[PDB]
Amino acid sequence: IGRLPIPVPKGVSVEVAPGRVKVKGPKGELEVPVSPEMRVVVEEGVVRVERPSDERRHKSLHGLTRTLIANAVKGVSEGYSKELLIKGIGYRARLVGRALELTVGFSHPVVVEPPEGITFEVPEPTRVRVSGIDKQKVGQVAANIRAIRKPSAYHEKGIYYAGEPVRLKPGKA
Amino acid sequence: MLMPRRMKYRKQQRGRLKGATKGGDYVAFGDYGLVALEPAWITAQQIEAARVAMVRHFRRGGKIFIRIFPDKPYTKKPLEVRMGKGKGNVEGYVAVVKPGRVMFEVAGVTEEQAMEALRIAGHKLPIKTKIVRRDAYDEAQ
Amino acid sequence: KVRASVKRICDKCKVIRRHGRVYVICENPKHKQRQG
Amino acid sequence: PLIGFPVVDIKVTLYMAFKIAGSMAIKEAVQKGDPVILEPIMRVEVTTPEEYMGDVIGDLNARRGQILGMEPRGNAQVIRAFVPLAEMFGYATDLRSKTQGRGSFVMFFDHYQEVPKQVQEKLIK
Amino acid sequence: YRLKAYYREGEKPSALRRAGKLPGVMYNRHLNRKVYVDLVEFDKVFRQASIHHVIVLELPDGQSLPTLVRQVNLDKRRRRPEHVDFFVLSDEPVEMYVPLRFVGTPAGVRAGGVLQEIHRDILVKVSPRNIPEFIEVDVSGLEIGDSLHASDLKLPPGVELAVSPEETIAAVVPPVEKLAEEAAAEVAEPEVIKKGKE
Amino acid sequence: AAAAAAAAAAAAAAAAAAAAAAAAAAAAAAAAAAAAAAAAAAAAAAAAAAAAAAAAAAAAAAAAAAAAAAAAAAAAAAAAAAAAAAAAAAAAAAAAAAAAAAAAAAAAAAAAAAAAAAAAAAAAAAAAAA
Amino acid sequence: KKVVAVVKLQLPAGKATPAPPVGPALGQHGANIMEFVAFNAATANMGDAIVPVEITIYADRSFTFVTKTPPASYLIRKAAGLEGRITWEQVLEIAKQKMPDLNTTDLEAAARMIAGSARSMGVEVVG
RNA sequence: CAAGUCUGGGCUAAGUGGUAAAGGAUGUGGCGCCGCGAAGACAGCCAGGAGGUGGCUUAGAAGCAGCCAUCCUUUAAAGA
Repeated sequence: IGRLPIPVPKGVSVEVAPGRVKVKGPKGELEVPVSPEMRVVVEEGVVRVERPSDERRHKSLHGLTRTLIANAVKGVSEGYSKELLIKGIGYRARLVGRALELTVGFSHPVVVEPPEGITFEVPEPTRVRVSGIDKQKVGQVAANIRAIRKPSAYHEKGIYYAGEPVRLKPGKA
Repeated sequence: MLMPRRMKYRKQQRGRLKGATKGGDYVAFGDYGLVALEPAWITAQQIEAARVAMVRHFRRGGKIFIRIFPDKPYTKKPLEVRMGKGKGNVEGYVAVVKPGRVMFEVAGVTEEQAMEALRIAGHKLPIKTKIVRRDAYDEAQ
Repeated sequence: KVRASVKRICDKCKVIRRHGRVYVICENPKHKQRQG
Repeated sequence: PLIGFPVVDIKVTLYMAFKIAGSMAIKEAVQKGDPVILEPIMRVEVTTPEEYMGDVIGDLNARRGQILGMEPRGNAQVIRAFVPLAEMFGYATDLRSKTQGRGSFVMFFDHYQEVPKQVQEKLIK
Repeated sequence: YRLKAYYREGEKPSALRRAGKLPGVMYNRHLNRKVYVDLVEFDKVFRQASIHHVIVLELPDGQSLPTLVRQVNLDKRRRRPEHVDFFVLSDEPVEMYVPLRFVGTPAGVRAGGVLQEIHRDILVKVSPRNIPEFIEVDVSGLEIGDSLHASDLKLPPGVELAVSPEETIAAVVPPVEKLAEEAAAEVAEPEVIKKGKE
Repeated sequence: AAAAAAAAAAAAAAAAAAAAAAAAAAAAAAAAAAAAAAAAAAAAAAAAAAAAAAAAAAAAAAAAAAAAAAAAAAAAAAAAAAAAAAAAAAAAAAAAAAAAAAAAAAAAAAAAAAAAAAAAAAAAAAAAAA
Repeated sequence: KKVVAVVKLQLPAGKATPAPPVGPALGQHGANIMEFVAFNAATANMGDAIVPVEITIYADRSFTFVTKTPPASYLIRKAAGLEGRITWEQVLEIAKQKMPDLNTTDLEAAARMIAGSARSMGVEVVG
């Protein structure tokens, strides 16, 4: 698998139950579900994961489980990130408080209150970064934002991940 | 399409689709063949749709061998008449085909081509088919 | 999109089973299929 | 015989009274001769910034055309082609959509020539 | 070509097949013994060997016999062997099937068109000291009609054909532009051989 | 599977020819300029060779298989090795310090070498070019 | 005001018009787009055949250009009455005319590039 | 609803079982028998991927519309 040995840094406690595994560190703590069909418990300078048998159930949960951990470990030593370009004429983004107010050509601007564990930046007025401890959450909010006014599909309008798009070379017209 | 030129008898009984193939079961001419996995009366129009699709696929080139031949008369009574009053008129002709019969056989083309052409033709047939190359078909003595 | 023989059309096309049933997806959306 | 338009481009070789006989002969020759409908073809030259060339040409081909070539004229680019007068209806406003109103074109009768075997039946009508 | 072979007493050819064993027999004027071989080992060898090259049969004792395959009986459904007849060679002019090797590019395939290898073997009388492999055949003359056969073939020494000759061994033949005259045709009307009085 | 075969047979002959193999990393620019340091370093080296750019871990197991003892100060990396065993080399490397040193963001690097038969160092070889 | 260049155009012999690709690429050159039609002086000799060229600009807004030899398919059409055949020497003559271009500086190699371009246009090489 | 929530080894994850065919499919488990692998591509990733530059047709077909031919060059290796 990608069940290599992980690598615990600086100030991360890695607790472990039969079903779960807590990860503390400088940016926060995270609870991480785990198949009790694997036996991990608070391990050394690095975290390792084995599986009993080489059945398919098992291999699948391995790596799945190692990555879930590993993402948790990178979360707590600053794993925020992934940012949004808004592209197109009247479209721009500002913060009002901690909440995020995109104007994207609908009749009223939309605001997006950020959930717990998650922080919005707006360095430029058309770049926007979502920042959190978790990861899957960063992803989720990334997408909810994106899906407010998705690209494209005939134009360089809408709001994009940084990582880029096709256009449909359409009726001019 | 394809049908006997002369005949002693114009209509024949339905018979049975039994085991076997009887003959017709090793390649013989081409490099590849299409073999029948199930029994069936293969109609003149099926054979023809198949053969023609065969040639569309290799547009100029290759040869096709048609190893089955529909010489059995398919009867069907006029629409909406009743039972009796004698045997229906011939609506067409079928070739009797039992499992393991090599039906079509091609040569003079690449593997890519024969595979692809025999797959198409066999889509025109009422039965499950397999494609083959030339193994233990050195069935001279 | 929805039919009974779902095959790969292009090379980028990717067979996936999910939510019970078999899908395809190329990068080109015309190739996106589902069995049905 | 087909639609009733003029017959053209043929050599008759002979080998009141006289009148009725030529008239009933040729009337028949054209049927036995196994005819075909000819239709006006315009020489077209359209002028387009090069941006649009592909889509422009594509649409000419889509109009049943035959491109003949392309030279520049000054800051833009000319495309010459033959297209049947029939398929040339409302060309200017289709062209203007394909060129963001920057294209122009002109059109001059050139020759007649037979059709694509689709029409005719769809033209005996 | 080798092939581990074994001796069958008198128990049910179904079982062996069922096991994994292709039942069979070796014979010739002198011999005749029921034997099986591994089906899976026999297929590896017979695909290269065919009836063309000699397969050697190593029995239990060590007795290696050279043999030609005389007959492989199939299953029809499942193109699958049921049985082999192994012919055990000796001091003999034996009749056997030798590959032709059509080498050359026929001038009638270059001209469009197709080489129909009517025969890929010819039946020869020959002593096992001299079993040829290929009998390679001059082809490159053949234009898109004409068709060489019989003995228009170079035979190595002591090799001599137990066919006619005349027996045709290769034609080159004509290969979509004729699917309209075909579809059109729609002719004939099936004629019933007149029985009856007259 | 083959554990050092027909590719060793050519490298442990074309590089078992003499005792002055010089090793370099050369893959990192457009082959216009690459097929013109290799057709150009025929103007300083003989037979028909600039490099044999062949497999390290086969350049490694030949400098040892044919007695010639380790070039193992740089036997890792993208190793191209300007074979000067079939060459007329000494300051042929001197004429290989311009066209891919002072030409690019450092196009062709020195690494390891053999001077007569004893092993020439890296910078004591690089500097040997001027 | 434009910046620098190493332009890799591809213009034929004779018809030299400031029309692109001698426009978009040589508009940042200040290039004497009519001090080429320098060409038909050296190719007043030849007559036909395209001539590749690389036109480079600098700072003071001046240009330059050096040209390669005519298509390998050219000298071979005249050496057969084409728009035929060539001996093992007439191939070894041509590989000389283009040896400062191809890649090899041989003829056992160079000739073969020409002998290869034989079946590229169906022109057998006299043995 | 009378008698094993009996014993040993498999499979199945659909409530399949407990309604159907051609056909489709990294479902799953198992048997093959071929390749590749201390000449360390399987996957990712960093390079390269180049000369001769192709014949025909076509307005234009130049590795890529569709037809004939797949011949060398420098090579680490790059298909007309």
